[PDB]
Amino acid sequence: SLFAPWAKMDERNFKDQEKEDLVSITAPKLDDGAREFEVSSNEAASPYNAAFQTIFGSYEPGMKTTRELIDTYRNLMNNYEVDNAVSEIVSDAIVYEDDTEVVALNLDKSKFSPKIKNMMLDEFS
Amino acid sequence: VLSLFAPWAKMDERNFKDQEKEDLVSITAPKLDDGAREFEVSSNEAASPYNAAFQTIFGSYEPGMKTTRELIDTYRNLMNNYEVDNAVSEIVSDAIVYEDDTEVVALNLDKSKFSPKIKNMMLDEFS
Amino acid sequence: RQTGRGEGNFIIASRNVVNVLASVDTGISYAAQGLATGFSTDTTKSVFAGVL
Repeated sequence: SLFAPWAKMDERNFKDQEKEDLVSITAPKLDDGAREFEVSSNEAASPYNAAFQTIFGSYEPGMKTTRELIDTYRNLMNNYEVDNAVSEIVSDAIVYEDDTEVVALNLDKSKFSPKIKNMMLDEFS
Repeated sequence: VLSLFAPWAKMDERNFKDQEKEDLVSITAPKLDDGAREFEVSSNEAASPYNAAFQTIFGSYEPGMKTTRELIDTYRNLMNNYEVDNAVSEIVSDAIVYEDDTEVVALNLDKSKFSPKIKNMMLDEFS
Repeated sequence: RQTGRGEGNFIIASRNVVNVLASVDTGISYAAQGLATGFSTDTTKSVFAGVL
C-alpha cells in the first residue's frame, strides 16, 4: 500500500477506460511495450490460474532477455573504442557550457494564462 | 565511539534527525545512486546501537577490500608504463592549470548570495 | 564499600542471565517483560549488549 495514493489515480484511469466505448477491437492496444497477460473478467472466475502460469512461465526464462542485454550492453560499453561512441553521443546529446541553458521547458503555444506558464516553469526547475 | 570524531558524529546525528522527520517513505529501493556500498542492518525498528554497528562495519569491510586493493594497485602499475603515465600527465596538466602570476581554482560568487560581507569572507576561507 | 572509588559499573554474565536482563525493564516501574530489545545478545556479533 506504499503507493496506494498513486493507485487511486491509476484505478480511476483504468476505470475510465472500462467506461470508455473503445470496443469491438480484435487487435491488441499494443504499440510498443510490456509483456502481455490475458485473463477473462467473468466476475474474476480464474485470473489466478492464469496469473500463476504467467508468473512461472516468465520465471522459466527468468527475464534473461533483459538481464543478458543489460549486462551485455555494460560489457560492451566497458570496452575501448566503444565507450567513445557512447560518451560522444551523450556529450552531443546533453550539452553544458559556461553558465548556459540546459534542457528547458518552452511554453510558446497558447496557454490558459501566463500564471500557469510560471507555475509550470517553476515545476520544471 | 572514538573521540577523534566527536563533532562529526554530532553533525551526522543532526542530518539523520532531519531525514527521520521527512516523508521519504514508500521506498522500494534505498535512495542511493553511486559511491558507497550499502548493507542491510538489524533495524531494530530503527535502532542500531553503536555496539551493533561495530560488527556491522566488520561485516561490510571484509567482503570486498581485496577488490579495491587489486584495482588500485593495478592502476598504479599502469601509471608506471610507457605512454600511459603521459596520458595522465597531459590530463593533469590541463585539469590543473597553474601558471606565473595566475590564480588557482577560486570561489566565484557572481550569482546572488546573502551578502557581499559574507562573500568576501567565503572567498578568504576558500583561499 | 570495599574500595570507596565508586560503585560497580559493569556486569559480565552467562547468556541466560543476560536473556533475563535484556528482556525486562530496569526502570523503576510497575512491571515489564518481553522479547529482548535494546540489548544485543547475539554473541556472534558482539560481547557487549548494552547498559542496564
